[PDB]
Amino acid sequence: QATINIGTIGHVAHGKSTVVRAISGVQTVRFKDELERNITIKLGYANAKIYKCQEEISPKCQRPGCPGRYKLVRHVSFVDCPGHDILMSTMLSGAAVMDAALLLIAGNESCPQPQTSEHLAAIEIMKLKHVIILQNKVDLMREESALEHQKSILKFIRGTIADGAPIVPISAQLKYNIDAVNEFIVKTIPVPPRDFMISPRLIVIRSFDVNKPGAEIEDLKGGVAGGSILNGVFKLGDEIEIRPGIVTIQCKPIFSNIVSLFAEQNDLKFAVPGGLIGVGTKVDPTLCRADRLVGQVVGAKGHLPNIYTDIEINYFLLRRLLGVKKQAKVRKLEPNEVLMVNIGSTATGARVVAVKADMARLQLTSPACTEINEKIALSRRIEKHWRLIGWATIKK
Amino acid sequence: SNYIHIRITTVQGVPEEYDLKRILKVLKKDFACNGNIVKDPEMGEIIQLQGDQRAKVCEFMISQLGLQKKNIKIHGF
Amino acid sequence: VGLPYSELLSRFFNILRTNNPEL
RNA sequence: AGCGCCGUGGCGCAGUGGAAGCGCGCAGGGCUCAUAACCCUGAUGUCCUCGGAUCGAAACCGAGCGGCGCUACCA
Ligand SMILES: Nc1nc2c(ncn2[C@@H]2O[C@H](COP(=O)(O)OP(=O)(O)CP(=O)(O)O)[C@@H](O)[C@H]2O)c(=O)[nH]1
Ligand SMILES: [Mg+2]
Ligand SMILES: [Zn+2]
Repeated sequence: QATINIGTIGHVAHGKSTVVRAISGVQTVRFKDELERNITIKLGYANAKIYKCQEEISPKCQRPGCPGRYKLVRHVSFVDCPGHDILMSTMLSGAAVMDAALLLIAGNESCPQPQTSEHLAAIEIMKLKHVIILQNKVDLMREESALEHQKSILKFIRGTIADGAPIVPISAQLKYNIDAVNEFIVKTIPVPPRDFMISPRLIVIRSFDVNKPGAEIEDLKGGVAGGSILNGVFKLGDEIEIRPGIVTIQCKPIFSNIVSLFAEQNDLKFAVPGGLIGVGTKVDPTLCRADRLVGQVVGAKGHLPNIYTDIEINYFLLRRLLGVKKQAKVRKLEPNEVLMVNIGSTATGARVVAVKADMARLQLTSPACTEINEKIALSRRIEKHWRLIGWATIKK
Repeated sequence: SNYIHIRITTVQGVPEEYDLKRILKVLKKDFACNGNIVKDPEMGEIIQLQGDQRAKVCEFMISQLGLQKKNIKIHGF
Repeated sequence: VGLPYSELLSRFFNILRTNNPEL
């Protein structure tokens, strides 16, 4: 299974899906007949193999020359997140999901790439600081150009929150210097404390509708969803509730029972948290058909998540705007403006009722559940689409 | 898709983003030729103008909506 | 510090030139 | 990955259940002093392949084949 969640960010027309494919080996489907060429909407998934040889892609090693094979060390999941301006809510959902980061920087293009820096700021928002700078293009640069880009990256990233960022050369086609990537992932990035102590919770980020067409309906599978666990282990034979629930505007909880837990190759009864798992339950597949189970907080029975509409939030904004090559100063919030307030994974633009310099009250059209902290991101409507302006946290 | 060709002369393949009768209106005056909108069932919609004026048809298709000029491969014929 | 990265970049160029002298 | 369409004469259709189907085409000839128009004759093939029923089959069906629309990547 998966122990720690890892994600990759990069600018548009930069190359991350094929990079992870050279890292993991699992094809990124990039489906729906329009996402194949411009951008994606749903999240990409992949699984890496970490068997380290201490005298790699396979559990048995033959390439190094010495017949010695590698032993089991780590098996880490990878959540490909699209770095484009159109979609940000799923980016922030995955950003709250991921624990390790891989940033791409393009040489011959403009060295400050607006989406790379924007998603680096997003990384620094949600307590992510173990980031490895990757030069996604290596063959397409000269040696002097590479040195200039190295110095430019160093001078640009000196005083940010992410200070200790090792640099790695990668490509999407060659498939070389890859063991360095795995080595640095194992070294710089430890698994966050995740054991039996904290109560179990779930965050579902995607909806899978499983109804095999053409086959007789007498035997079909239920509703499976992709979820991440920040605390505790899920075991088979438990009653679970999808808390954001169904709309009967008001919403009401969904109750169900676990049928299976796909864990990275198969169906495992137990699963240490820190990896994306396929929870297949008796839920109606139509509830898993469209973008429905995207950013929903899920509870194991025996806990009572609280449904909220009015939320008191401590929020902070940065000095300047992000995601633009013109730029303007950050302006203090005004009442009666719909601003998207993503609680870790949720996608709901709230109305601002109370305005303070460092505090706010916001009302969600769709009520959402709150358990402990559930870190938040804040986006406004300025550049004809959603633009990050700051970060938010629930305080009640 | 959206391929366009001209065959001695009918124009097969026409974007629908502008109304057809104004296309005919500009066509007849800027070519001085008999103009026909022939809608054959489920072929490329037929716009027929007389004479050998494929350069002038290029001028018109530039001046109406055309901004690509790269998927146009007029067969000589 | 980007010192141990230029070494891997040099190794990458060496491998690319060795395996694909055409490119 | 499924079900529904296409199955070529250079082309779109056309019947599909008596065997070479129309127009567009292209070549030649006719018309006229001449041209366009009009009037005739033509060479184009495996209507993708497998079988079944079938005196008779490209067709009627069925068990594979090349591309199109949806499901929507259907752990
Ligand atoms: N030569 C070369 N081409 C690359 C490299 N990385 C990406 N590309 C090019 O990117 C294109 C698609 O790569 P892909 O990773 O799937 O796109 P993407 O990262 O999902 C786009 P976005 O980041 O906005 O989501 C390919 O055509 C490829 O040639 C690279 O490192 N070297
Ligand atoms: Mg993808
Ligand atoms: Zn190639």
